[PDB]
Amino acid sequence: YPGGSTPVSSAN
Amino acid sequence: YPGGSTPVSSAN
Amino acid sequence: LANIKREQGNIEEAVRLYRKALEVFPEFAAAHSNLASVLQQQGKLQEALMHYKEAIRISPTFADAYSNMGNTLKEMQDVQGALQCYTRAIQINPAFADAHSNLASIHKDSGNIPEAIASYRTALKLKPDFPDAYCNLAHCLQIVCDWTDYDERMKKLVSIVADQLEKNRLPSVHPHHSMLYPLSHGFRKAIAERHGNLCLDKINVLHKPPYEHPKDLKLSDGRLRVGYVSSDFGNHPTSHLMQSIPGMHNPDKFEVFCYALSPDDGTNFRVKVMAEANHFIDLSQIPCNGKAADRIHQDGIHILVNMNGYTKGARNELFALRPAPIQAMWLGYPGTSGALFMDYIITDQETSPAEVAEQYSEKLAYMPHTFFIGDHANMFPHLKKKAVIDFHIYDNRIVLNGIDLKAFLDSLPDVKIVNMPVIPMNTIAEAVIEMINRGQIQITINGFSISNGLATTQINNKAATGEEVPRTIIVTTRSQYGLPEDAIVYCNFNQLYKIDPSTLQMWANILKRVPNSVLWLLRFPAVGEPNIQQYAQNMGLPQNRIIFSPVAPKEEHVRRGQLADVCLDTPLCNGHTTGMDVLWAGTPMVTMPGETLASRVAASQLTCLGCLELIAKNRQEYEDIAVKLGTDLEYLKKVRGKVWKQRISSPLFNTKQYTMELERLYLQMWEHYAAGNKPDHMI
Amino acid sequence: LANIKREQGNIEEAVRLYRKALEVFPEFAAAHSNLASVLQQQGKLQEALMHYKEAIRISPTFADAYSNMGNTLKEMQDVQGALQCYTRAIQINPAFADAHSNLASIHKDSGNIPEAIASYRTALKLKPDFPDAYCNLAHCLQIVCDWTDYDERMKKLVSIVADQLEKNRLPSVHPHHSMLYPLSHGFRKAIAERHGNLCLDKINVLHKPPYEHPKDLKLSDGRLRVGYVSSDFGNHPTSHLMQSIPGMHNPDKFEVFCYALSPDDGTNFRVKVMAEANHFIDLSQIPCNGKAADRIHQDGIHILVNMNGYTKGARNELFALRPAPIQAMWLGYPGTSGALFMDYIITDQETSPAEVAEQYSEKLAYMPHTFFIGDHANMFPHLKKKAVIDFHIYDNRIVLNGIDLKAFLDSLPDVKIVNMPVIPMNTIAEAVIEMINRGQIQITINGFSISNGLATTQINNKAATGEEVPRTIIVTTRSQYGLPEDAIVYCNFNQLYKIDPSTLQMWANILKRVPNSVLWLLRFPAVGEPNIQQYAQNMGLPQNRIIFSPVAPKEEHVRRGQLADVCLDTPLCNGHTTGMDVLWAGTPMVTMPGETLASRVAASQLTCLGCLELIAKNRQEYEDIAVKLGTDLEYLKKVRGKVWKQRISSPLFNTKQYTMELERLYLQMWEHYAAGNKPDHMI
Ligand SMILES: O=c1ccn([C@@H]2O[C@H](COP(=O)(O)OP(=O)(O)O)[C@@H](O)[C@H]2O)c(=O)[nH]1
Ligand SMILES: O=c1ccn([C@@H]2O[C@H](COP(=O)(O)OP(=O)(O)O)[C@@H](O)[C@H]2O)c(=O)[nH]1
Ligand SMILES: *[C@@H]1O[C@H](CO)[C@@H](O)[C@H](O)[C@H]1NC(=O)/C=C/CCl
Ligand SMILES: *[C@@H]1O[C@H](CO)[C@@H](O)[C@H](O)[C@H]1NC(=O)/C=C/CCl
Repeated sequence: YPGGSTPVSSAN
Repeated sequence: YPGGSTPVSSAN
Repeated sequence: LANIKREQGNIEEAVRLYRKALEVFPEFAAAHSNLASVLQQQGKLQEALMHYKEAIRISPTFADAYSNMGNTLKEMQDVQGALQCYTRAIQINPAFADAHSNLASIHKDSGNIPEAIASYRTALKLKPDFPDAYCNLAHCLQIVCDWTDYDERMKKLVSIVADQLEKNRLPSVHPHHSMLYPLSHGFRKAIAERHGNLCLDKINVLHKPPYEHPKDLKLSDGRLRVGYVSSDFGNHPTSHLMQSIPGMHNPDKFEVFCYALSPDDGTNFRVKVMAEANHFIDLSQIPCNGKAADRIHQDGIHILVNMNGYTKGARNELFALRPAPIQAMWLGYPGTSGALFMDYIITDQETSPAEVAEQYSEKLAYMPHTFFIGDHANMFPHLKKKAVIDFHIYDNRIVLNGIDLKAFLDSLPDVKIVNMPVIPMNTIAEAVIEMINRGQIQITINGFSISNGLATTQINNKAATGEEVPRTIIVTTRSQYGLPEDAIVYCNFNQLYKIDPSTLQMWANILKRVPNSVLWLLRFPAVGEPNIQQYAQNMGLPQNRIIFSPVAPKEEHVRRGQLADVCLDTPLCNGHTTGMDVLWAGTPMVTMPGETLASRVAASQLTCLGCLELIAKNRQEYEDIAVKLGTDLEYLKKVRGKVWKQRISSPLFNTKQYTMELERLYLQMWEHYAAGNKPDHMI
Repeated sequence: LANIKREQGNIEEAVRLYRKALEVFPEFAAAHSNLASVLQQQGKLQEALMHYKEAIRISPTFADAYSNMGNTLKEMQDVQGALQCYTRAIQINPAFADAHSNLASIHKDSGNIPEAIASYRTALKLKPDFPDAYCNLAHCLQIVCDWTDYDERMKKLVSIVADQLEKNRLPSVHPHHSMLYPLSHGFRKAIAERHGNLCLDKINVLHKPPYEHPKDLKLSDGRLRVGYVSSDFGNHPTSHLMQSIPGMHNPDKFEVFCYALSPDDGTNFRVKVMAEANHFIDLSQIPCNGKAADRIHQDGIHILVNMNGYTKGARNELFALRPAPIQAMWLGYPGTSGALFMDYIITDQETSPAEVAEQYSEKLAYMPHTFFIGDHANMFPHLKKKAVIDFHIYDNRIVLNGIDLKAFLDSLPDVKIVNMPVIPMNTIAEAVIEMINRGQIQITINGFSISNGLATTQINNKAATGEEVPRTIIVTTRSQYGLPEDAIVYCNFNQLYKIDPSTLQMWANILKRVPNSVLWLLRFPAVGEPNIQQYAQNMGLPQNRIIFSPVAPKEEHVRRGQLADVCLDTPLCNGHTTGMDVLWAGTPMVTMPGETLASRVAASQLTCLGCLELIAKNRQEYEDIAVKLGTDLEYLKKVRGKVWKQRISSPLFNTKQYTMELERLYLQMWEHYAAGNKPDHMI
């Protein structure tokens, strides 16, 4: 999010 | 350097 | 040696011959460069980098060496170094397609999707038959909802995969992305199998024996040893789903081992799994896959659980080694491994019906309700109850939540109950509305603190990420998000890449049926927004019918779903973690289960919740469900009340019950093997 | 309010009125956005970000709010977030110059200089009168030695600065960059004064009283309290220069306080200053400048030392607060602060001759030899002695260094002494040459390990960065760098931005006089290389006369200077740390001292070393010195032998003597103030 980070699932 | 980092003096 | 170059597949053999080529002729740039490229495939990054530099020393304008060096630098996480090398390769040869494509991927990784798009296009201009570049471009276009030539793209993707799979090459479509594209199940499965194959090949070169596995429970005083392996014990969706599970395992029957593939990120998520697991092992410290698999073996694991599949931070090399007798895919990866080394996929009837066992290379192992679980009850208990302000009565315009909400309510001269407490428009209610209109951070009413839901990171930054429960009363309102006070809010909070032209068309249809309504989407990423808005307008919908907000911190994101009336799930790939998020807020989700596991998770959630009237069999149904919930206001009230009460009474968010079922299934798997049977379907 | 917008300079006043504007009219996008911009100037980043988001909520296509939000994100170090905002601003308005310029600076920060150049050009196309963009472009062009329209650029820079300084605005040329451009000393000083002014203005808004300062040494049991303030206690040139100084201070007379502005980076540099300072205080934990200055005050500091000036990580706000009675610039910043709050600059006669006291706003405080110091003797003692292999005798073709070199030499059947040990071409010598030709990492001779100088990070990564002394014998050779066995090597190891067209012309002249010779430069950054090579060729010099190597790890960089014959210093801005590096290797440096402190440091080093024959009075001399050292081989041997012996016998690398002189000067400053005088020149 603006201001930090939103970790999500994503490819290797 | 390629592989890590070479810290240097630089502007604020 | 043109030979060594040819030993494609026999890695240590190629290595040994390039060495010999340099024994004959020391001053051989190409041999240095090739030797580096294979040392890099073996993970010897520093040695690789040294020989690339030797190659460049001999041939200062060797473009290809610089471009390959940049890849090595990128593996070492020297990202700027990588950029310098790619850029240099392109300066030397501005028609070097691979260098442009390498540069583009650096841009994609930093989320600069327009710059990535432009560089993948340059690569494609220079080399029109370039699969890795086309497929990566296709993923970028997906991420930003760029649907230019959409249908051709899909066919072009299917074809590349067909070409590749025939030719035995590892395909240019990543298995995790394969669910977004209209490939056959055989194609998807085969893409996954290929990636699983590359894991065997990387570990076969260490010529390890098989491990021999425990056959009784005796060495472990009668306890099943379960190992959970994950790069995401930390601030990650995986921990937001399962962080309570290790500590709820019955210590009389199970001994829990958590194998972290990532270093400690300092968050309470990592703290909790560290504290509550019987054993916690940081495999991020043990980079060699042989050693790490050895550790697993000598811990005596009976069931090893793969929480990654093909996601960031995976080390499926460890599963390829078979350090354990039963090996199951669990929750982090919404698809098949395709890999012979994984025995089971923990799933369910609704998600993976026995009809489609063929999508999967693994055997199906069913949890009785959904295989999905969420830590919402523990992370967000302040959302269990709420109150409203009345400015006749809406549940989702001005909301208050807080651990101490009840005592706040009790300090008020007048409150009515409908169960839902309502605050009437007195001084208190105006002081609240005023705080919000002004963008003020908080106020005190009767000694309690009343917080602006927008300002949580200023008040308590650990409460914002979900690492702590908030200790103030938080106010959430439709005007904080520009949402209309007097109309239906449909929401979807997923990354934009989940949307496709058909899905946006269905939503458009629904918004045209429901004139007094808006669709609430996120800037996920913001560069997707003018595309969606452009496509909506060409579908004949005004500017103001789609409202965007920024991505929020975890707690605000879950709290704000209370403001919506209905969530419209993405049928392409559903909300997974985000489906649990929306349901915890009491917001009904409309979904249309597809063919893939990823297209079916929300229907499984909703079945576990007991809301079968929310599951569509086709597009017409999905629209009709959604129009019905935005026009039949009494039926919306019923369905909302059903969601609000069943998030608690149903199994969905019940981590203890989930863990006990999980345990019952681990034992079924164990007993079926103890008695020398091989993996088969568990029901 | 168009008012609040106008309160330019009265920050809290503007704030209070934008608040009131939102008290009248809550739904006011522009007021949210302006309120955010001023909250950001006050350092309230989270609050700023909240109001930018409010502004965008009201006006979804408010380009200017997104572009300002991106700046805030960049201050919070959310770099990808920043990119998303700038890109979004440019999508909404592709003619928004500031957004393009903001994007360019994101590219410059990641070292993607060509992408930065292209975006600053777009900004300049859209808005031709844009000083910040032109000046930043000028710095990018500098970094990569892009000299297109060089002379116009310089005049264009001088003019912008003239315009700005008249108009009282803070200039678009950074004071640290101001030494590269042919500005007057009055201009340079005034640029610095402006930046110093902005520090007062940011601290004036906290309306603190003056601090009152100690006047005797009594509270401190007779000890002068010295505070060293730096963002660079860590892996940084500053620590590579002075990390021994705190622990060598006489504890009977001095009490040393180190104020770190950066968190702990995990390196032995930080460890050493932490362990050896009497007190170590992590101001990176105390972000408010008022509190941090308070701490300094209550420690009782008599002399506070500013090690940053206008460099990354500075907090000159603390010096603006005057927490101490004597405040001196020390070693990290090669120029004047221009700031009334700094009393002294610790310098010397050669660097800052009393003639030019006007360049400086501070009083000159002289160390007796050079104010420059280096921790080389402590970091790199393996370079104190060396041996050669003979393949008649060169000191700089095949070199060995090692703590245990002497005992290795003693294990050999035949070695001659010339003092310099020479190894003859036997099996041993061929085993060595073979290891290098093959790119092998190391071999064992007689039980000792003999390491390839190229592979230090594989053997001991702490030895490579200079955090540990190497524990093997290292071999360094000209063929590792493609340098010729049979010709003069001239070197310069500075960042390329230090070179200008006149300097490269002088070098070119020298290489044409000395046909049997090469200039050895670094890829610092690699994207500067084809420019230099292009300019060299237009000066009439073949491809092979300039050899590039990559930047090396600290220890390899210092060790490899032994392979050169002569270093050609950059007269624009000299080697500082890098001048000490080259001298420690025993390599003579030719220099031409200019007008600025930065142009004069190498001549001060060389004077301290006792090599006055290496200092040129003009360009003709510089060439003649350099040609002389590449052709008169006996005089090269003499000058090299003089450098090799005086790095030890002279004061240059003598940290204990340096610290004692420094102490003698601190006391001179103190006594001159104890007796109520105000700052004046110390000699
Ligand atoms: O404004 C938001 C929207 C989403 N999320 C979180 O972002 C992640 C999205 O991850 P992913 O795309 O993998 O979710 P899934 O595919 O599981 O639904 C989830 O943890 C959400 O809880 C968030 O914190 N703030
Ligand atoms: O190949 C190299 C060349 C330089 N350096 C180091 O890089 C830094 C360059 O910093 P800066 O430009 O500030 O040096 P200065 O201006 O002081 O000479 C110095 O510490 C050098 O020791 C390095 O480690 N490897
Ligand atoms: C991301 O996050 C959760 C927990 O790790 C996992 O259950 C969920 O399946 C996953 N969502 C996706 O991977 C979407 C993929 C389409 Cl490329
Ligand atoms: C960088 O590093 C050292 C130690 O901090 C300092 O002494 C030296 O003066 C500095 N060099 C430069 O700042 C060059 C500037 C031209 Cl922009």
